[PDB]
Amino acid sequence: NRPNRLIVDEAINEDNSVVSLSQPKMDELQLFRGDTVLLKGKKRREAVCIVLSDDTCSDEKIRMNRVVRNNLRVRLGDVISIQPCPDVKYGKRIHVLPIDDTVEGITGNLFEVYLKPYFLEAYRPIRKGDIFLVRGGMRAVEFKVVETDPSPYCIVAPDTVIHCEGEPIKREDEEESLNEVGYDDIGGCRKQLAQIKEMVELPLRHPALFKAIGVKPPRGILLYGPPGTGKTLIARAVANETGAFFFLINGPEIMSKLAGESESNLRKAFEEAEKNAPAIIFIDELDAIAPKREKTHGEVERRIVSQLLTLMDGLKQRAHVIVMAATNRPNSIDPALRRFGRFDREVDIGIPDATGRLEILQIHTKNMKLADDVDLEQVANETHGHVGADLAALCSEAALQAIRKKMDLIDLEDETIDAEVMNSLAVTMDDFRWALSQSNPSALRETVVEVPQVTWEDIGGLEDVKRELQELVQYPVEHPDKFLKFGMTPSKGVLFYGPPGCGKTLLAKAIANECQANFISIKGPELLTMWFGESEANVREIFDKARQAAPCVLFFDELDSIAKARGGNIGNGGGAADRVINQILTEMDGMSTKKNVFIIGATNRPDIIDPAILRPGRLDQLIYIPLPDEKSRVAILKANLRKSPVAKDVDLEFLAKMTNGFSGADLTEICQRACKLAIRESIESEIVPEIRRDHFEEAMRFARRSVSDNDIRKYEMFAQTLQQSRGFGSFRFPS
Amino acid sequence: NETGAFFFLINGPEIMSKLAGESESNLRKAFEEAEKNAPAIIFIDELDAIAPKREKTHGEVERRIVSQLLTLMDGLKQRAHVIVMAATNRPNSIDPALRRFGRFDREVDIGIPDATGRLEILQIHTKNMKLADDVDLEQVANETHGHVGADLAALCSEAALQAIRKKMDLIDLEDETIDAEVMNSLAVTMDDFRWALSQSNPSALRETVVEVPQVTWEDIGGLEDVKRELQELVQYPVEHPDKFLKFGMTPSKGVLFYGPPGCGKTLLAKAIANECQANFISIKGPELLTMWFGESEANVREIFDKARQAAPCVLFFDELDSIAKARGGNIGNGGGAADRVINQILTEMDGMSTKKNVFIIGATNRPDIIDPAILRPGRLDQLIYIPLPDEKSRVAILKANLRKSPVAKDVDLEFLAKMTNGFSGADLTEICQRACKLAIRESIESEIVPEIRRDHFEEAMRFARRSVSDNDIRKYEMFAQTLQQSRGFGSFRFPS
Ligand SMILES: Nc1ncnc2c1ncn2[C@@H]1O[C@H](COP(=O)(O)OP(=O)(O)O)[C@@H](O)[C@H]1O
Ligand SMILES: Nc1ncnc2c1ncn2[C@@H]1O[C@H](COP(=O)(O)OP(=O)(O)O)[C@@H](O)[C@H]1O
Ligand SMILES: Nc1ncnc2c1ncn2[C@@H]1O[C@H](COP(=O)(O)OP(=O)(O)O)[C@@H](O)[C@H]1O
Repeated sequence: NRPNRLIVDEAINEDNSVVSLSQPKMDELQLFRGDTVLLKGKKRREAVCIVLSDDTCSDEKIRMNRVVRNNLRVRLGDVISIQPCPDVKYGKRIHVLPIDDTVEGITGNLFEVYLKPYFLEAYRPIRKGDIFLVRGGMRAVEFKVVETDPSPYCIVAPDTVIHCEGEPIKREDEEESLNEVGYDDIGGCRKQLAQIKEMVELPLRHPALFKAIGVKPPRGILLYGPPGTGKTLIARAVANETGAFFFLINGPEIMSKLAGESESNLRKAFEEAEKNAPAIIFIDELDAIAPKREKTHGEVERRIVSQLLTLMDGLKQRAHVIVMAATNRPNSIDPALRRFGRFDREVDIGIPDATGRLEILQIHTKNMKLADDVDLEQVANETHGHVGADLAALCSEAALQAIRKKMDLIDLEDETIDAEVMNSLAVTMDDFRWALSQSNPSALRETVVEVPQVTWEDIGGLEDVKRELQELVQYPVEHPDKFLKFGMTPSKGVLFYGPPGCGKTLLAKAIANECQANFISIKGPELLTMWFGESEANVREIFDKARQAAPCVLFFDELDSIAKARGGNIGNGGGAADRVINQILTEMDGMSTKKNVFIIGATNRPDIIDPAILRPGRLDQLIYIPLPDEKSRVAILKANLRKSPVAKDVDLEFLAKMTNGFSGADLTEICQRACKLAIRESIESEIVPEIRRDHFEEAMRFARRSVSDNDIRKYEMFAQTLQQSRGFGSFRFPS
Repeated sequence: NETGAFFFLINGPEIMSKLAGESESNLRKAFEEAEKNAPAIIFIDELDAIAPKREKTHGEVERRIVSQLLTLMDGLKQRAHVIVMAATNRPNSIDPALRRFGRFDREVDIGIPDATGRLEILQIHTKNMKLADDVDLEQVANETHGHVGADLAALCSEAALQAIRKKMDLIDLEDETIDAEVMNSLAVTMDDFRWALSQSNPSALRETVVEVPQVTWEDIGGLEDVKRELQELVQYPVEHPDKFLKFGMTPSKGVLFYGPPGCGKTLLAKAIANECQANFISIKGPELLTMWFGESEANVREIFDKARQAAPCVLFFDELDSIAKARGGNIGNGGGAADRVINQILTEMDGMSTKKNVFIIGATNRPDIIDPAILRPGRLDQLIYIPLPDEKSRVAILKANLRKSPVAKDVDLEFLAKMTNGFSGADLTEICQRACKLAIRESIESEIVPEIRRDHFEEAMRFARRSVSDNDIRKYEMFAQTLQQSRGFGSFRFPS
């Protein structure tokens, strides 16, 4: 038994002496809330930390940060021994000194700038011989214990004096640098990063297991994403956290060699990593190495591609090397590389969402000190087209602005800077706004994927439609047991038709938010570009991106916008079928029905929609969104007024009754006009900060009905023709 | 390995990775080495990457390698007993000079295995490990209908890796070698396979899949007149050809199906392939339209070639008029009723071998816009009209559609058929689909019973929509009577 062995895993808190344990873990080992333990690992070394309460990690695993993982020489997946230590122990004299690998540039006091704001009111239990890292001064510097009283009996106390000599010491090869790349340095990538964690955990941490079994290990991992997403960061972090010898192979570095030298350089890079097993061979750019799809210009290019292909599939076990290649675009790769044995496991790393970029900002700003009025929530929202490298550049530029506001008048003309100035240099929002306005996003044209923040509370009315949407996309994904028993497959998608500006997009986004799945949206111009551009082959890429991002919903806005541009029911001498809808149907028919992917079709002119899409099998479920009723319009305003401060004066119920033929869009622009009037009257009166009732009274003058009465009749007759519930309404069984 | 011949593997990129002139020596030395060890088999991994001399023609070394391969290929004037077997991905991606008589004449096409084929692959790849009692490979093959042989091996490996992850974490056998008393007890369950099945991306989705469909005559409701006619033109010449050559007249080349949509135009074609035990190739409307909108009509030849060497097989064209509907119809634009895709289809059908067992099935729902040039005796002369199901034809439809979902004796199927007068085959399917969806919804809602009750169909019958109205019924009937034209000669008799 020996219930003291726990699985080491990454922590969540950014502190130093923190251990995250579940309630039953301390309840089994008679451990309390505010106690200390003694973690013991390999190489005859121990560590003293503080246990904390957790409820998310696991049942029998320990969450330990990178700062303390390097102290015990224990990586992820290894096992350690934990035991309580209720013995009283105080600190008297702690002597520490940093290592010269990171102190080059520090001048002045070292206690007041790094130790005082870290050791006081913390009661961090230090251990003689441990390496702890502290952050501050827009950098990261650690410290090393060289001589102290024999451990245990080392706990920082307010009445403990600290003195240091001043010169640093050199480190050894036993410990790794804390400034390197780790799992805690990656943000905005959780679904993709977890797959890579679980994919290479066995062959790297346990190389001897695969040598004794017939299981084929994954020999190739291809990474996607626009340049700057962080593929190299993830590749280096996996190697640095799994104990594998990382070997970086740059793209242009090999191609820059002469004729025949590139072959030797690429070939010598494989056995070198094979000897240092386990190892990870990473390729920076692979589209620039083997673009053997359309280029095929030059014998040396093909020779390099063939050499790479030969060295790729020729890894018949031997060592335990895993090759992870990175590229920019999936189609820009040689198809011969995707053969089974060279590159079979495929990983797509997308642009982080709003909740992902905040983690990147927290990672990139953890070394510097910010002011109280600095919030990263608005920065992530305002930066919705940027990538991982974009935000690091934004942070660097924002940090540079603060230096410019103090270097000019202080004029520290010294060979090295002091640590007592940079700590006080707090970056404010004004520094970030200057850099945000000039940073050009590198990721704007390709489709962005989210899991939208809009929920059911933002949608007013449409209660009949909500239950229907929560009936076909949430039941097969949560309770499939009642589906395979009957032997019938679920629906492939549902089409939305009705008057424009009623919520055709809000329902699709809310159903994605509730189901916790990705959301891909295609607008009208996006569909029209591939028609006018005479290139309909881009549907396959959209469907592939949706498939491997499962679960996800495939939303097509105004699907009839391609038939409206060429007439409609009659139009020109052609019919109601074109190349883009052709390719969409072709890719939907061959789409995997067992996957969690879903397709949402939105249209405002259902009379011109091709019937070929509407058969049972592609899009059979049709839900009509009518105009909001009296109590449906009230909820629209109750949901739209949650952002702007409006007092109790405005009567929303009375406004809904007068707005009879008003769609959802009109009620939004009414509030927009009222708030614009409020802003205008505030600015004009500045030469008050609340929305009054006469604002809406004047804004109601220009209340234009976007939907007239002529199309209402057409929509209603179309709905009743497609429903056809008459005749069989009184159909009953005799006995 | 089973014939006792010395196998010599020649990789594609391995030869191309050599320098200028070294690849020639490496390829040449690989022939006499196998010749001395006769008998031997010389296998080429990738041949499209060695001799793509069809459009590439870039570089003197590439052409030199192709010419060296061609010279060493046809230069094997007996001598040894070596047989060269080359492998490639796509038939058109090969140099036509290699297909000359003497180098590569025998041609083998290996297709994607069907449902009954993938089960054997799973049994082969799982015979070394131990599975649990609740592990069945029948559903895995059905759920994996776009995967290939290597895909299923990868799926099995990934499923086996999941089981190890659930035990290595807590056991922690930190040893240089594993013990045999642990892996035997590590039984892989269905939960391990389902995780790997959901993330495995099939590599074979766009090219046409070939089967020998599992649907039989018991699944088709009614249409007894049509079954005997189908079993009359495709099963007699293939089983009893002795009475065909004696009369000196060739059998028919194909039969066209016309009628209202959703009546069984595909079920009959699949059942006639199942009964005859032959391959089935299906082409949908969008597949035909892609080669029209893409301005590339040359892909008909590949489809016909794939059908020919997969004999016996049936060539099924779904909604053949879907290409005329996209451009108008009877009048449409300033053009007529003939386009490039139908042009190529006719060109390849006229030159098709009449002695082969291949067959062509044409399906259409707007026969008025079908080009008469296809309809002459010689290409598509047999026409069979599928009318709306009658009273006793609709009962069998439900009796065949209810074989999958558990339904008690309560629901009266005979009474439902009489009220559904103007209902096609498709409407009766969606009625049952709605009823079963209601049953699933009421089971899930009541969970917070496992049988289909009678009020399920009673409520599902409210939204019974007739996909075929009355206006097109008259047009279909008048078209059928115009094409039949059996009047006038009904009382034609011989005097003596
Ligand atoms: N998801 C991320 N989390 C944290 N930092 C990131 C992320 N993505 C990129 N970065 C930062 O951007 C910098 C540049 O990354 P880069 O080398 O361009 O990645 P790639 O090679 O994948 O394009 C790195 O120093 C890294 O710190
Ligand atoms: N039912 C509704 N409840 C609340 N707001 C709505 C509703 N329908 C539309 N809106 C508002 O109208 C705006 C534009 O909607 P739009 O995308 O044009 O709808 P649709 O996709 O149906 O045309 C959205 O920002 C949304 O906030
Ligand atoms: N005669 C029939 N008997 C039983 N089921 C039928 C019949 N006709 C059609 N169906 C059902 O309708 C569904 C769709 O048929 P479909 O392919 O649209 O027919 P068609 O090719 O004639 O248009 C099929 O899944 C099939 O089960």
